[PDB]
Amino acid sequence: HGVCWIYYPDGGSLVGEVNEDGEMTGEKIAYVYPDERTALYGKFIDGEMIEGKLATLMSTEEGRPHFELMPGNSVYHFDKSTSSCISTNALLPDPYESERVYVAESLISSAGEGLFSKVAVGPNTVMSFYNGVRITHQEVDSRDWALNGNTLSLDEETVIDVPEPYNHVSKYCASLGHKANHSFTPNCIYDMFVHPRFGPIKCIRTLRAVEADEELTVAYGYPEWYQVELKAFQ
Ligand SMILES: C[S@@+](CC[C@H](N)C(=O)[O-])C[C@H]1O[C@@H](n2cnc3c(N)ncnc32)[C@H](O)[C@@H]1O
Repeated sequence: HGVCWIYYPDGGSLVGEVNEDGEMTGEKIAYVYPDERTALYGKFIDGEMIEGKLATLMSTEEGRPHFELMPGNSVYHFDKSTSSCISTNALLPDPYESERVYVAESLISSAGEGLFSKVAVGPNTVMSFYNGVRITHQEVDSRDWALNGNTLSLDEETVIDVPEPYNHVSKYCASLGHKANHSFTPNCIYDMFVHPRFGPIKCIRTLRAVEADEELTVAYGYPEWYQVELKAFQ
């Protein structure tokens, strides 16, 4: 009858009072990220974010959360990608990701840019989000492989991709998961994540403790560069 909290397996959650229909609808609903501190507070309808403003979960009393809005005017809303549209605001960064990772030249030779941690964190920490356009496995497997550098399977029916133009931070920085390079001794894994803005996607989660400024890597789990590194690793 009072405040309800719906946690997702990934650690994120929706919190607020449910209307007479038992649905997350109102101007005071919020999505709280896995750090249980960063939140998007505002207008939600049936659990879907219409207008969320960056805020901080200051504390909770008997399940009732106390939020404090962060200075600024950036607004966020459910903006699930389509087969051709990656985002309504490609240059609006995700606030949780912004405080945890950054892009820089990779430490891996001839590997282009990489993703690095901004902070020291422990095992199982969500660090970045892998958002992108949604296409079928047939389109990916049928088309020229040279176009599958940023493809990541989401589930049995969808593959996420960050198409050429958008692989440049100057054109797209809403999420940065596609910047993590491959390693056979990775410190992260791709994991399912229910994002309030991106919807069902995958995230980059640490497998263990990582230090500030350490490069984040994941095992792609499969190109020539990969074969070369595999032989070297072996
Ligand atoms: C998902 S992107 C990761 C970010 C990319 N390095 C960039 O600058 O945008 C995949 C591409 O990065 C490179 N990449 C990833 N792991 C690599 C590795 N271990 N060695 C060399 N190149 C790598 C290649 O072009 C590859 O297809």
